[PDB]
Amino acid sequence: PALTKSQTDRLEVLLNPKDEISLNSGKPFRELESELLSRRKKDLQQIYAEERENYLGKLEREITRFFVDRGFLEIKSPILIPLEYIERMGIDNDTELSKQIFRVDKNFCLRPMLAPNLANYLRKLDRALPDPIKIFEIGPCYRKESDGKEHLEEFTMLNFCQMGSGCTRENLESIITDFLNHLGIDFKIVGDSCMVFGDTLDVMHGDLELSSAVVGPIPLDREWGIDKPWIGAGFGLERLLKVKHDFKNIKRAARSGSYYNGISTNL
Amino acid sequence: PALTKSQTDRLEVLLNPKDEISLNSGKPFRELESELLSRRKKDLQQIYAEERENYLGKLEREITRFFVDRGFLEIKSPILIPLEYIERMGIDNDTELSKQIFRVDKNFCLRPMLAPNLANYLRKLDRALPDPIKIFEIGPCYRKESDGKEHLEEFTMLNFCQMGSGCTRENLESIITDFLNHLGIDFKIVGDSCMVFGDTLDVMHGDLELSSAVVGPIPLDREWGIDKPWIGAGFGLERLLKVKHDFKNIKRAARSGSYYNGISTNL
Ligand SMILES: Nc1ncnc2c1ncn2[C@@H]1O[C@H](COP(=O)(O)OP(=O)(O)OP(=O)(O)O)[C@@H](O)[C@H]1O
Ligand SMILES: Nc1ncnc2c1ncn2[C@@H]1O[C@H](COP(=O)(O)OP(=O)(O)OP(=O)(O)O)[C@@H](O)[C@H]1O
Ligand SMILES: N[C@@H](CCCCNC(=O)OCc1ccc(C2(C(F)(F)F)N=N2)cc1)C(=O)O
Ligand SMILES: N[C@@H](CCCCNC(=O)OCc1ccc(C2(C(F)(F)F)N=N2)cc1)C(=O)O
Ligand SMILES: [K+]
Ligand SMILES: [K+]
Ligand SMILES: [K+]
Ligand SMILES: [K+]
Ligand SMILES: [Mg+2]
Ligand SMILES: [Mg+2]
Ligand SMILES: [Mg+2]
Ligand SMILES: [Mg+2]
Ligand SMILES: [Mg+2]
Ligand SMILES: [Mg+2]
Repeated sequence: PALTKSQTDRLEVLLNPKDEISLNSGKPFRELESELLSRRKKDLQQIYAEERENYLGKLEREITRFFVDRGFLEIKSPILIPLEYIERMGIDNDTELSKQIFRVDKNFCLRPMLAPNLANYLRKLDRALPDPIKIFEIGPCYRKESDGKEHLEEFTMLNFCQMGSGCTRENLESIITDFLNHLGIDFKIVGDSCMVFGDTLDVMHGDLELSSAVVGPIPLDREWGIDKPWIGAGFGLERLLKVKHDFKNIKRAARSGSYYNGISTNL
Repeated sequence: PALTKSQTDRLEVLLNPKDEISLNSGKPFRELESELLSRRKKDLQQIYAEERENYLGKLEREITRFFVDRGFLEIKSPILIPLEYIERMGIDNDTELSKQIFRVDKNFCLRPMLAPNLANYLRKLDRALPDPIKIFEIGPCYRKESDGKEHLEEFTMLNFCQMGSGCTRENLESIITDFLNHLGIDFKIVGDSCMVFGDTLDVMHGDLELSSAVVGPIPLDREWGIDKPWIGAGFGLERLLKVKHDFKNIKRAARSGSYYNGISTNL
């Protein structure tokens, strides 16, 4: 007998990349579902008995150690930000990226990226700290998105940046290379362009964009009081997890009540 | 000469608990400000040279290790949640706590607490994991608040909870005692009551409420599919930091562009 779309969808929820099971081999749905439920319960029990760390939390901690050890100051800045930051970032209020903003009340929004808060920290810290200024942040960011296998509306960004000396393309590429080598992720760099920053160095794993990176200065700097060379890159943590664990859909990696470390919680 | 309110406010921004300086000794504002600016620049330079970890991030990591090591599963659940969770939690839509909710779009809000997402995880995990189920989450929560020295609109909650065996008042108190002993924070337990959960065991450091804790079952359980004994407690991380560092105002501990590890970034 043949599987309905609802049945295939249920088996896909329970399937994991490490499995090799044919869903349409002719084996009945009831046996495929029971087999996968048993494998997933075993996987979750082993997590609970032996590791207990959340993939997103653990990856944030690993990345934090990497950057702290390399001289970058760990920032934790507001997630709920003034709506005025959007227009000030060059997100023209009828850009499709402008349509991606979650508004809160009348004058606030959920940050769609970490850059503006980090630009404010670079400016303020440069009055107190020796050259170069090196900072980074990891945390939640928010964008309205069309349904896709590589986009979440609530995701987790890493942005590291440096201002002052050493803010060259070669140093930016070297940091990205050291970082992704530390995580074991192969990549290439390709040129792209975006509305906020202009030309970017996009960090690609196959056709998947892991990061956009920028070498300043750029015209936007004046609007933020940035008056020195700078470099920076933003990475999505859920995309890194998707690569590391071979997930078919980024939802496996997200903050979710529906998956724990890529395992369905609907068991 | 005498200091204006604006001048005193500026010196208070630059003052730290470890200082002992009289602001109104007669020394001119210019010298008090220069002295404090020099101390704070030194403090920030030492952080940058030697530690580099954010107080909120570091405390989250320390708490995470404590609970993971004691058998609790680390959860990271959505911050942007359905507005329907508010009414379902017994937050009657004309309660003053209901007026504290940040709404997003028409059907979402920023979570004001971690409990609903954790209740969903307890229910789902109980179908797969052995008794007892032990989980915790640390992350941002959001409430509209009147200006006060102990409240932030964007704060960080820890909630740990357990369901099944061992869900007694004595075990809940023992976990709280082990936890606060680990952090070096003295406390007492006093009874209180709240609208969502009913009677609480409030964890007090002097007059400062560090946590509300609850021993279930409670009537709300049925609305969430919870059908076993449970215990749980919610703690504000910024309040823990305020105690640890003797901050006069909780803003020193918050996500902020205005303070880094309690040091003014306006230098
Ligand atoms: N909606 C999203 N969900 C998950 N990760 C995201 C999302 N948007 C951006 N990221 C991650 O943040 C990084 C930096 O953000 P950036 O603004 O460059 O994204 P982007 O160019 O809009 O990505 P895409 O072109 O894939 O939409 C991206 O390279 C990606 O890893
Ligand atoms: N606005 C806030 N800012 C900082 N921490 C908070 C805030 N609201 C709650 N917390 C922390 O979260 C814990 C659990 O939340 P709970 O709902 O019990 O707070 P609460 O009883 O409303 O606190 P309070 O009575 O001080 O307003 C509190 O004990 C406190 O440590
Ligand atoms: N999410 C991103 C990833 C690139 C990040 C690059 N920025 C960065 O690393 O932070 C340092 C920095 C410096 C200057 C600015 C800025 C402004 F505030 F306007 F944004 N121009 N002045 C901002 C951030 C993207 O959409 O490509
Ligand atoms: N912030 C809090 C701090 C007390 C937390 C206690 N809860 C907890 O630890 O999580 C476990 C849990 C179990 C059952 C429920 C629930 C519901 F979903 F409705 F909320 N009743 N079913 C919810 C959480 C407070 O305002 O007192
Ligand atoms: K496979
Ligand atoms: K690599
Ligand atoms: K003092
Ligand atoms: K104690
Ligand atoms: Mg995009
Ligand atoms: Mg892109
Ligand atoms: Mg990009
Ligand atoms: Mg309150
Ligand atoms: Mg209270
Ligand atoms: Mg309370």
